[PDB]
Amino acid sequence: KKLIAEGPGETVLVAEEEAARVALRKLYGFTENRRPWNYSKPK
Amino acid sequence: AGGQWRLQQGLAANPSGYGPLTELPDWSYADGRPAPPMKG
Amino acid sequence: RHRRVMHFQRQKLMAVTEYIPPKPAIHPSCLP
Amino acid sequence: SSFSRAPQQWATFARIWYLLDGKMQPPGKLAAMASIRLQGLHKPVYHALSDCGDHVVIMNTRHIAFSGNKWEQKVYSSHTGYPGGFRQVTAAQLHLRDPVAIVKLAIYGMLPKNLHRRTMMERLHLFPDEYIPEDILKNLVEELPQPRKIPKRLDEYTQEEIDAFPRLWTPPEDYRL
Amino acid sequence: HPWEPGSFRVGLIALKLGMMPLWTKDGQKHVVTLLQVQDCHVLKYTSKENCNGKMATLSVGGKTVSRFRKATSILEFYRELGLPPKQTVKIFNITDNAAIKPGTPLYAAHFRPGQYVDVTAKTIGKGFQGVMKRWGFKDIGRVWPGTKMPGKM
Amino acid sequence: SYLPGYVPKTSLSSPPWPEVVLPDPVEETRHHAEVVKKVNEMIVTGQYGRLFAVVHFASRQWKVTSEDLILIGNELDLACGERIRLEKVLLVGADNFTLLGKPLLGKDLVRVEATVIEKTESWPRIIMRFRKRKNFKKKRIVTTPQTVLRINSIEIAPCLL
Amino acid sequence: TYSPLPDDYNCNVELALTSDGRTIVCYHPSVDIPYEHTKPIPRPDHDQVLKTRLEEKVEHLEEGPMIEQLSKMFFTTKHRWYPHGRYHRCRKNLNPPKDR
Amino acid sequence: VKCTKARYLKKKNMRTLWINRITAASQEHGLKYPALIGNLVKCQVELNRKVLADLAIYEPKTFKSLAALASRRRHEGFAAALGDGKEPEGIFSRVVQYH
Amino acid sequence: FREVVETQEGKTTIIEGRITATPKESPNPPNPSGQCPICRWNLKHKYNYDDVLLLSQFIRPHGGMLPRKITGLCQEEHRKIEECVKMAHRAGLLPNHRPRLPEGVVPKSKPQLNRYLTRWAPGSVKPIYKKGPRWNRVRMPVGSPLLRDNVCYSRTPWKLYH
RNA sequence: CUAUCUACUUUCAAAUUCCUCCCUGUACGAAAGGACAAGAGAAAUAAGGCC
Ligand code: FES
Ligand SMILES: [Mg+2]
Ligand SMILES: [Mg+2]
Ligand SMILES: [Mg+2]
Repeated sequence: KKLIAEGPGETVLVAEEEAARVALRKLYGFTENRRPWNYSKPK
Repeated sequence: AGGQWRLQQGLAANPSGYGPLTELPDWSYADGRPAPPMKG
Repeated sequence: RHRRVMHFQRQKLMAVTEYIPPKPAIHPSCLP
Repeated sequence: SSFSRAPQQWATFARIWYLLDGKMQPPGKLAAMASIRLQGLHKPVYHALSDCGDHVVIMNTRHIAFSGNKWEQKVYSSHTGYPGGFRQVTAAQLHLRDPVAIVKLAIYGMLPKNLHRRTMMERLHLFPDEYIPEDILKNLVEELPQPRKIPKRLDEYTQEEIDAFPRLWTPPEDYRL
Repeated sequence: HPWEPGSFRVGLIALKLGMMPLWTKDGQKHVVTLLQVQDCHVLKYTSKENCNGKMATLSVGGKTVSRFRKATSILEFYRELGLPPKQTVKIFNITDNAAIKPGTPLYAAHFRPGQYVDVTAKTIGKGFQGVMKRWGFKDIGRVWPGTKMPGKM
Repeated sequence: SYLPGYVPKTSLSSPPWPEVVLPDPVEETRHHAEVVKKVNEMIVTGQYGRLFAVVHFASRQWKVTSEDLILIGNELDLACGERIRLEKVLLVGADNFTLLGKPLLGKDLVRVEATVIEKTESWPRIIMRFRKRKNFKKKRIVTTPQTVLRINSIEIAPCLL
Repeated sequence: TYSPLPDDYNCNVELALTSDGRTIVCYHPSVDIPYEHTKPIPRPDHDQVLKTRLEEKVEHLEEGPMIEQLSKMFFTTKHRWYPHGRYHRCRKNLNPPKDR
Repeated sequence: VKCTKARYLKKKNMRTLWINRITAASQEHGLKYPALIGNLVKCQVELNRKVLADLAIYEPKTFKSLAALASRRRHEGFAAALGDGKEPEGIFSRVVQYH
Repeated sequence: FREVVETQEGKTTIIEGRITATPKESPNPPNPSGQCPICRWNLKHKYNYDDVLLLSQFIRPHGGMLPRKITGLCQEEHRKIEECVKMAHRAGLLPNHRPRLPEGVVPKSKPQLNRYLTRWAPGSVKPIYKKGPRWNRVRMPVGSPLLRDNVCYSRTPWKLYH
């Protein structure tokens, strides 16, 4: 009973599949708002 | 908006008048060297 | 013969200079 | 939000269904709210060229209330196009003939005067008396608050409230009343 | 059902045979039109709700016509009813107590002498005619809609 | 049984808007320190992902984030590849917190760095005034110098406390 | 206590000035939808000697009735459903610029 | 000629769009546009309309905070208006001075 | 309160009045200096047409207005309350202050056009067939001018003509 | 008008009117005077059709 992901869709099946993709992105630490890649010269 | 309130605080009616927002340098070199003074 | 139209600047002047009657804080009839 | 591009676009531009109750509400205040929702002016993504209008469902259009004497005074005029085809009817006469006409005309005037207006009207669903088709009822997402607060009638006041108000004057005991 | 005040029974489709003189006992002459009922049957019944009208409707058919010159859809409708196709089909607004079973034949004795009847038909086509024959005729910057001009009469 | 200024409840007796009671200054000052400390710990522990900031540059405000491109409408007297710091940050924001300057955030708090990747000129802009003459052959064309900046990074330091 | 806005939607906002008073700090974590405020996923939906037949539900409809069906289904006017001439068709850019 | 004049209209219409979007975003939080814009200025927040419209769309949590900040400053102004000045100014009302 | 009665018994009719206790005024008015009940309670400019609790006290059981001498209201407030009671009746706020229906009358349902702030009786008013030009536009009165001095909690004064 | 453009080419069918008789020498009318609709017949016009 704890939300882990939520996804939109034109159909319930599409929305459910999108929610699974959102959950996978969070689990793998590959979210849209994750820390950007660091290109700073090593220091 | 806010022109009269700004004057009450002693600021310029336009926020683009005098003050740090306008007069301070827009940028500087990444190493910390100051930029040349802006034309305005 | 008929009330001539005024310049709108004059009409604005008249309106700004219209008599404003004094309004008491408490109505006189509402007091003993 | 880490959505997929296509689902994200679908959610942002999705059409919402709004419910509005018209009982004892002035048509213009209902029209003003419906106008904004039918154009999408209530969305931060609003753009005229984006077809971001929403659905508006108004019930109890037969029970709208006009302030003042607008029932008698307000006249709706139309012309059939033939010689002598000019027709003028009062708001009361129009209301009896078509219970949704007043709210519909009020909304129609407020919408922008362009080719998108008739498309916006397609998303307007006016119902006279509390009955909404099951399909439309299943679409409904939110009910917007009534613009006018309906004043209570004297009989509708609870005894506690009646007692809470003071008796301002002492009536003469010898008066018939 | 018995007749009740406010009832509306069905009518019929008849063919116009021609006209004849008729005399009354008061010595007046009257010209009458002979209307002959040919293969008139009730075709369809629609209830008030489904008809989109205050009154229920009874569909009646007229003269029998060849099946070889009728649309397939119309031919299928008559096949179910068990009747040859008709030339004209008209709708009569009836009350719920006047409903007649589809397929019932209608006769001229459905009307009785002394009764009054409205008769509807297409008028003789005169083609494109001028204002004089059409309307009997020998400035806002535009012609008004409905102005009487030459046209099909 | 009533105060001198008592008024029986009616539609116009009191204002229609609901009365609002603001937090006690002393109590609120303590709460503000807790919030500032909580947000400071998030910065200290790196509990944030992508950051966005509002920068004032060339008389303009830009809502930027890392890897973004902004087209500046004038030359900047810098070579391509030069890395600069955008020193006027009105706002820096994260998923769970936002820092607002009054009007500008301190240099210690937030650092925004950008690189010049292209120096070019705009496409020809037609200027045509309909004076009382044959206008076509008198059309003026102007091209404005532009600079493309890439936003390299936005860094926040734990200096709220 | 006192909240400037309700906190039951979008996020919970906590506003705090810094000790120096030059910075405003806003803490706004997301508000997760409560499990109770949700609905269960709707579950979707004999002498049959002969095989089931995939009968084509593709019915021809005339332009007028077809446009009326499309307009009702999408709550639009009929005009958008009519075609336009070659001049406008060819004018349209079939390789439009795309931003991300 | 239209192309030359349109540059004036482009700026005007863009500002009208930002105000429409800011108005819509503010209404979602119960705030009218004049209340948000004016009170943000009274907090020494100089975010322009273009950025505020961008924030409403892409940063709703940050925008709600800005709406909450404007609402708080608006309430502080109401309390000060009722007060005779004997009481202290609101926490968010305090203006940073520059010299 | 005096209720006249009549009893026909023994081929005779007796008409007599009955004195009954009335509602006593609430003790300790906030402003005992006020001449009339409205000012005595700091209610001047603070009541509208929908404040039935305040207006009901000055009307008869059948919806009629009470005389000024009996109520003690000043002429200005008497006219204000008189207009407010008229608008309150036209809005249906007072559905129990109507004349009693006798046995002869039949219950009937007729078009119930909801209305409020109705300055004029619906029957007297005539439709505005010609609005007129912008400079000379025929407007529709809403509310009453007597309530123009009411307390206003908005930056816009009441619109009396629409 | 050798008619390019605008407009228009079935608002399909609720009808008006004058006379005679009747009501009626009735209601009213001090009385004289004298109804009104309700109808009846006869005309005409207009609209729609028809041989
Ligand atoms: S005398 Fe004070 S309100 Fe009447
Ligand atoms: Mg012919
Ligand atoms: Mg401007
Ligand atoms: Mg003829």
